[PDB]
Amino acid sequence: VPRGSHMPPRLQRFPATASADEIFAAFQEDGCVVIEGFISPEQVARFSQEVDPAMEKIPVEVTNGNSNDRTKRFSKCVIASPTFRNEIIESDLMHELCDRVFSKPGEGMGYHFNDNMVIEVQPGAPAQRLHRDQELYPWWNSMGPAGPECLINFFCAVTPFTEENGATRLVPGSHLWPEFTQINERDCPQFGKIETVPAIMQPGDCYLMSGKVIHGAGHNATTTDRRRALALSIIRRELRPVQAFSLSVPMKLAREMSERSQTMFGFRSSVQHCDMVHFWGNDGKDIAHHLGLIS
Amino acid sequence: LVPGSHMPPRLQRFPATASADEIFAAFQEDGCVVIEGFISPEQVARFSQEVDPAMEKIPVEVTNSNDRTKRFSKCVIASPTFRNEIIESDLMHELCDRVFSKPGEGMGYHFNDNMVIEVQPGAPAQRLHRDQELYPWWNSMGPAGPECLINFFCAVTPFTEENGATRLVPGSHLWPEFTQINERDCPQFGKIETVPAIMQPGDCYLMSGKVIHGAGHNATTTDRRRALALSIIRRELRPVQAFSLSVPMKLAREMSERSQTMFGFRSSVQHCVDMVHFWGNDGKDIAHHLGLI
Ligand SMILES: C=C1[C@@]2(C)C[C@H]3[C@]4(C)CC[C@@H](O)C(C)(C)[C@H]4CC[C@]3(C)[C@]1(C(=O)OC)C(=O)[C@@](C)(O)C2=O
Ligand SMILES: C=C1[C@@]2(C)C[C@H]3[C@]4(C)CC[C@@H](O)C(C)(C)[C@H]4CC[C@]3(C)[C@]1(C(=O)OC)C(=O)[C@@](C)(O)C2=O
Ligand SMILES: O=C(O)CCC(=O)C(=O)O
Ligand SMILES: O=C(O)CCC(=O)C(=O)O
Ligand SMILES: [Fe+3]
Ligand SMILES: [Fe+3]
Repeated sequence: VPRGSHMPPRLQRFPATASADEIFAAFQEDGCVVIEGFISPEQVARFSQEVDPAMEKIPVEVTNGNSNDRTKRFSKCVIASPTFRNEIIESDLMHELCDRVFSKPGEGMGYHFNDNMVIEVQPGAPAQRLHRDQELYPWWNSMGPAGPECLINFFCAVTPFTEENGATRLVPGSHLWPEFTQINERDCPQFGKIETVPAIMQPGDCYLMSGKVIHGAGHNATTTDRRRALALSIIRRELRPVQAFSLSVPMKLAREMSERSQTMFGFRSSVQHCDMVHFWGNDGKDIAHHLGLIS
Repeated sequence: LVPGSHMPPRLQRFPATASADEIFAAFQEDGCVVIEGFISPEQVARFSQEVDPAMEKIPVEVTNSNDRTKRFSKCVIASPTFRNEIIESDLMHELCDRVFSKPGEGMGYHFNDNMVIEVQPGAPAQRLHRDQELYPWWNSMGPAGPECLINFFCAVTPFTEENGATRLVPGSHLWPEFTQINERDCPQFGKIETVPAIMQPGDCYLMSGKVIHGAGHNATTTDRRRALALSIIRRELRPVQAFSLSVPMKLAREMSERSQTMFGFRSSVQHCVDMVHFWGNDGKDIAHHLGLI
């Protein structure tokens, strides 16, 4: 920023080799932070090829205002992609960051997966409605910035992110506004005056975003760029996933998963303390016994 | 009644033939209400007999809210009366919708648990607690918070003050600050007047996640005090039981669609301009992949 200019909201950046407490401090202060090279170079390539057939079989709606107008969405990444199920979801850093946002000492893994979405904003797609992802859990806004974190997003780029192909518009620091509202002219005072920043990103980068950060896919201005992303939506264990992964992901794949990844997809329980109780358990036991996964 | 005797809080009681609006009005005022005859005596007695082998095989722990209390949750597997008729209580669904379901979204609730709770002779009293402490952030929203959880807590065997009927605190869903009930955080600690849910078999009380309560002390030598807790949460919250993974598909196929939704064999659509199936499969109902039409 040239001297005397207005400084736009800060969007720090870290290489995927940086410390967890470091990237977390940026997450805490600004609600978001980029992690360049979150997934390896060829890894993202091997992922993008693997889901390209499934993407290719998704028609595009040309409608209207909603978040599906010229935007393809696809969630069966575990089924359709070995690289994702074998490599990406086993990022030690990802878990290291989920432990800081969600887990409490002695209570095990405090988080699990909400969704695994590939989102490909088609050329000419209108800008997505501005929103907090925690609107998925409607009461959460009511708790304001003091509320605990329900949701974080590792929002990784598949094809590159530019200002023109509709990369995500971020509003850093909107996690600390004093009243969390929906973002429209009737409910949001600051509507029309919201300073957004685009998340310019190369394939394999990601931004870790809080469910409190206002954001949205921008308008894709191009004519050939299908702007593709991979969203790793991770929630606290007490919240329900939008994807019923433990009913769609075949048991064969769950047997190949780690313990922690079995916990992420609901093939394994976790114990909550208050008295104690396995959430998503089976009459006082881990659901994994009944599924043939303890041995 | 009593003789200038201090009068205890009133737990309102309605027969199961009362209008769901009259029971919901009581529930809103007090946070709890008794539904007499929520289940028929014939239904209760078949249920109790159908789970009873499973109850006998459960070792009593003697030493914590599991102290001399049996807790059994495979009600759907062990009991046809449960899955074929207790689950199909229309008054239960009337009341659940009035609490949880939003306009134009389908069912906004599902099952958290189906727990048989048999308080043994001599079992000590349970700590005072709100059931929404299961979702730890919920107390922070206070009494203006939305409902997260309700309990249809049914007497399977009689509930008496001696054998440990639940102690309830009506209107504790309206206190300005929702706190955990200990000496550090709860200013009223020790000073809280509870009342027991005196119930006959098949009766039940409907209770908010926001009401303070605990199982009473079982001061008898003979009464094993058996209850059935139908714990119902809203659709965005995680169940304590993984029913869709343990309940067999053969039993899912025989369920009504609203029962399939209760146990996670079927999705429900939430609206935010946008629409998403909660607990879905790549934009489609999970009931498709499961073969439930
Ligand atoms: C761990 C416990 C938790 C936190 C949650 C409950 C809870 C899921 C709360 C909601 C209810 O609708 C119902 C009946 C389904 C219970 C069953 C018993 C447990 C699982 C619990 C327990 O089993 O304690 C050894 C408790 O007794 C208790 C009361 O103290 C708790 O509040
Ligand atoms: C219905 C929608 C909901 C309500 C919820 C999200 C949500 C599950 C929220 C949490 C995120 O981590 C992520 C990326 C996984 C998305 C995926 C897209 C949808 C499912 C949604 C959508 O697909 O719109 C027809 C939207 O785009 C949106 C933003 O507008 C919504 O708020
Ligand atoms: O497509 C994008 O860039 C953002 C996706 C998103 O924010 C959502 O669907 O919740
Ligand atoms: O068994 C009772 O009467 C009380 C049980 C209860 O409130 C609980 O475990 O949450
Ligand atoms: Fe979003
Ligand atoms: Fe309770």
